[PDB]
Amino acid sequence: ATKAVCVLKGDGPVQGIINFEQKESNGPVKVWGSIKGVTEGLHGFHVHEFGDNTAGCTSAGPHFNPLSRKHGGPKDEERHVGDLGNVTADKDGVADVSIEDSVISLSGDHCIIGRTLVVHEKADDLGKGGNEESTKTGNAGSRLACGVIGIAQ
Amino acid sequence: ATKAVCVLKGDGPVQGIINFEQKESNGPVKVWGSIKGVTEGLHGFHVHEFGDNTAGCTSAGPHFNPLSRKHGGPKDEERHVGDLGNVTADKDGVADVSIEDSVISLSGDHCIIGRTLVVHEKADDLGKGGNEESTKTGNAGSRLACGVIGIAQ
Ligand SMILES: COc1ccc(C)cc1N
Ligand SMILES: COc1ccc(C)cc1N
Ligand SMILES: [Cu+2]
Ligand SMILES: [Cu+2]
Ligand SMILES: [Zn+2]
Ligand SMILES: [Zn+2]
Repeated sequence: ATKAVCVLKGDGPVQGIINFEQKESNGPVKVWGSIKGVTEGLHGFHVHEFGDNTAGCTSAGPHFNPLSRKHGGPKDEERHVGDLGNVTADKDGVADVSIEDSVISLSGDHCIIGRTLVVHEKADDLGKGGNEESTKTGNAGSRLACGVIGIAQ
Repeated sequence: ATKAVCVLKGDGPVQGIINFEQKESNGPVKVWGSIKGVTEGLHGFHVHEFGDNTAGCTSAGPHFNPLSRKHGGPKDEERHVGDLGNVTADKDGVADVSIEDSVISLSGDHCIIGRTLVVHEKADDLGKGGNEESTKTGNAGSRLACGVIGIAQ
């Protein structure tokens, strides 16, 4: 298997460890881990284009979108490659993450290694919201924590 | 023209930003930036195998060494891919880095994107120190600061 890891850090503290595993390069990626320090409810969760955290999470740029599509949920055909939907945290501020995704990859042109994983202030409307912003960012608001996705042993 | 960046941080006061640029696939990579908060003198400077920072810089594992070579200096034929020698800090504790390397790459099987850059406590003896640890780690000692190498705009 190919494996990757991301350490998310932001003010709070928001702290997370997210694991990625892809048994075959034509197969889906299992994404799992825990994020603590966030508000109860949904928080947008995406892979962003650049693995640049020089000025913080803002340096990561837009959602990873190699196919030039509009924003969506992980279930939509019309989505960015980076669109991983929402993580949901409880009252204790903890979001337990267990995702399987068929569109991200840990090799080839959809590869997310060396790009930034970001957890957001607010819910991602999965592009089903009211406005145009829904179709770009899903109205998920500010970036609470991020880290660069690295190759793991 | 491929670009990458790394933000170095540790448990102490050691901070850096290092930029990478490769104009041509299989051309040389220009490595530049600044590191502050280190002692005056030489500090080992290497790409390590994993971009895993779960338990800090220790999680990065050994020097990146896909060709199974012994440790050396960047000017040696016998070197690890990750062997970038030393950065030298002044009395202000600041190390200005300007390197060109043709062994590292930002694409292909020598690719460093998603791996960890590490700045060390002590000098790298470039494998010529004449103990056995010269030929593995170069005796550069603890890891002062590190970060995952990310894709830049
Ligand atoms: C996303 O699913 C998973 C895959 C593998 C492991 C170890 C945990 C989870 N939740
Ligand atoms: C591209 O190379 C460089 C650019 C800017 C500075 C300050 C140093 C180097 N080496
Ligand atoms: Cu995002
Ligand atoms: Cu090292
Ligand atoms: Zn998106
Ligand atoms: Zn080495």
